[PDB]
Amino acid sequence: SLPCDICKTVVTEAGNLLKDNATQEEILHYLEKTCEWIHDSSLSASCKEVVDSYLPVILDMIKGEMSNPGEVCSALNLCQ
Amino acid sequence: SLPCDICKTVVTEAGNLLKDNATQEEILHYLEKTCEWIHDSSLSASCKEVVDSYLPVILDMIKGEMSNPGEVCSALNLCQ
Amino acid sequence: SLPCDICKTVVTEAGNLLKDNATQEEILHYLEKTCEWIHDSSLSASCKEVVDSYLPVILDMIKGEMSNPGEVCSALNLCQ
Amino acid sequence: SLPCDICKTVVTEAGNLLKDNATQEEILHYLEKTCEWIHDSSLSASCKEVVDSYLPVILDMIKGEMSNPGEVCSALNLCQ
Repeated sequence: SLPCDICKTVVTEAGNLLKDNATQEEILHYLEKTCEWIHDSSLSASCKEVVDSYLPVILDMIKGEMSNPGEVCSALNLCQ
Repeated sequence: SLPCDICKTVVTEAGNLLKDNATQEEILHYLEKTCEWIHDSSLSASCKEVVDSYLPVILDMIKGEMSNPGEVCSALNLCQ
Repeated sequence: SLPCDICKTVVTEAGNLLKDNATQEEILHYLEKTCEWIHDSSLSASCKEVVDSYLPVILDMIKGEMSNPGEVCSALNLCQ
Repeated sequence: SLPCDICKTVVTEAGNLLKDNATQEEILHYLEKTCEWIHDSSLSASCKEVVDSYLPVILDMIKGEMSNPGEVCSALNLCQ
């Protein structure tokens, strides 16, 4: 069905952007820069450690949730 | 930037949703059913007359949108 | 849980915006002006009759559904 | 006009969502639990210390990028 096939396609491209290693690093380097919004050299360092450590895990979580589009658009009742 | 293909694709596939002659019938029948929520036999007819006449005009006007990404995807976060 | 708490809050606050009578006329004048897009003195008059009669009903129906966020976010299944 | 009035309304209420002190704590408690997605008493604690400290900073930019929808919706081609 067309609203299911489009939703599946959109979800597929969201997967393709999150797998893009340049996009993976853009968010990483962005949240690294976010840490510098507080001058604290110890907290900005600890922030960079947390960001660098958790974001690849979080991206893996979203990639694992963006896989199998049929199960995503179904949980949107856009599919059967 | 690459996410501009997303803005292009989402708009393009949504365009194919409105351009789908079958989807044009799906949206019509829901707004037709909306007319029957009032028992007035004169108003239910007049609503169907307005819906059958105006909705294709509304779809075509909105079809006039989403046609060219240059005036919609331009100057936002996904292409600039 | 947060995905439920956000959904409930968004639907509840958007509902109260739709209950704010200023929002009703904002939408109303668009559909009233929409009636002038077909040069039909009987249908453009009838269009306002359909718009002025059905839009307050439809807004009240949607306002009536957004009054209970529990049944709306359940229609997103995010609270289960 | 509705494409401008929608952006003005959405940005204003989206701002009001982040301004809600219940939403302010809910985002923390989700990200606090997010730190527990890595079973580490040393790193998850350092994450919780970072989360409680930086989340108010993140809200400030987004609130600041919502303290006037008219100047943002205009630079998105949505108003003028």
